[PDB]
Amino acid sequence: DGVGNSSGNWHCDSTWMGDRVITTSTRTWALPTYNNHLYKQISSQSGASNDNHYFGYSTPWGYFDFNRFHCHFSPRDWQRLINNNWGFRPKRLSFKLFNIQVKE
Amino acid sequence: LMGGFGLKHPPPQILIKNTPVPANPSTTFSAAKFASFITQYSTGQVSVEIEWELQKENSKRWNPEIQYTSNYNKSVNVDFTVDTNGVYSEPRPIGTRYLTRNL
Repeated sequence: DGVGNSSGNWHCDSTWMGDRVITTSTRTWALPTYNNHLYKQISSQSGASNDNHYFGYSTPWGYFDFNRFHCHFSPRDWQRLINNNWGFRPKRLSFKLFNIQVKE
Repeated sequence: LMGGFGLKHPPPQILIKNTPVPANPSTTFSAAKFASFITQYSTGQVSVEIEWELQKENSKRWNPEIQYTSNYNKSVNVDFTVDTNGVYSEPRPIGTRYLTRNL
């Protein structure tokens, strides 16, 4: 452990064991500071249409969404799964954040 | 040159024949061999089973391959299927080279 020792290794791979396929994907992210570190409520501007009114809060926090497929599957890995298989469901996932560096 | 696996010891040939059955030999003896037999044939099933070994495809190519796909357009007769008179027909020759390995 330390500033000099690296926390994690880049893993991007897809292995097809037999019944199960394990898809791994790694990316590099950058997180700004939102709202200058303070909550704010937000609401529909003046008025527009009865349907478009909204009320809610905007937090400084930010989040990861991998919810799309093509994150995990390369177009070729998609082609294998799609052509050779009737059905697929997920089983278990694992998430990892590493090599964080803060810049001022 | 045509194609396939050159073998030094190929699958051995299987030869088959109906044993000839003589027909009504005359009573008095004659040395000349029989010129007339029962007319007969035989039939039955044959079962061939081969065990193939494969080389699994392991590649990292990003974009999708080329595959062998039967076209989805509507047609009078489906390909690789019997026609209305029962005659099975192969529409086109199918080569084996589609997947791509880098040289």
